[PDB]
Amino acid sequence: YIRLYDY
Amino acid sequence: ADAESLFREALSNKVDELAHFLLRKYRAKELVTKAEMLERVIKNYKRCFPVIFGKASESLKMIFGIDVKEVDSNTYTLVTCLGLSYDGLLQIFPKTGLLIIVLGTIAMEGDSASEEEIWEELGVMGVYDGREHTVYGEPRKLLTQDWVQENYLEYRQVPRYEFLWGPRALAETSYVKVLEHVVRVNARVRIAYPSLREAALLE
Repeated sequence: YIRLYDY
Repeated sequence: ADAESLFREALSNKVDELAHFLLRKYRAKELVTKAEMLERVIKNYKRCFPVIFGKASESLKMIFGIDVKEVDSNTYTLVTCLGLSYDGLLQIFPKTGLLIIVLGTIAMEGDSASEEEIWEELGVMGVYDGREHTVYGEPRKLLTQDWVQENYLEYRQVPRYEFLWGPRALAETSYVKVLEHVVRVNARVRIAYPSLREAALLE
């Protein structure tokens, strides 16, 4: 999970 | 065992089979046409192209920082996001997207971001100091050693540790160009896998 761009 | 249950497993596998195909195309610096991907990847589920391509293009822009640019027709070429020069192939897995993730994390904590704040963003994505992530490699060594000599980052003491953009990072992109890539992707059209009834309706 990347919490920069939620993806 | 269920057919619609085995369907999304086939789509989810064609997403990861097209992505790993385009990476072979970016490493060779060739052009990709819609006819190639249909005939040599998704030969069976061709009419699903708007969704397997859309979910593979999106799985490149954000995982490896590779952009599928249509030359406009139906021809595409593979470049790096924000027009950088580094990918890490010295030709398997590009480390550009992780770089661009680290950059935008400092870009939001101001001029500099603490080493703590950086690891906490990297830990939520499954990348941990002292654990060789398969696609990215050793994080601590790649962050510190690799991106310091490449002049993409700076790593100095407290007056605790912290990261700042480097000379090569400021030369090839900007704080405003990264923070808008974050906004454009946070506001993307989210593709949803089709059901079997939906996928058959489109014929």
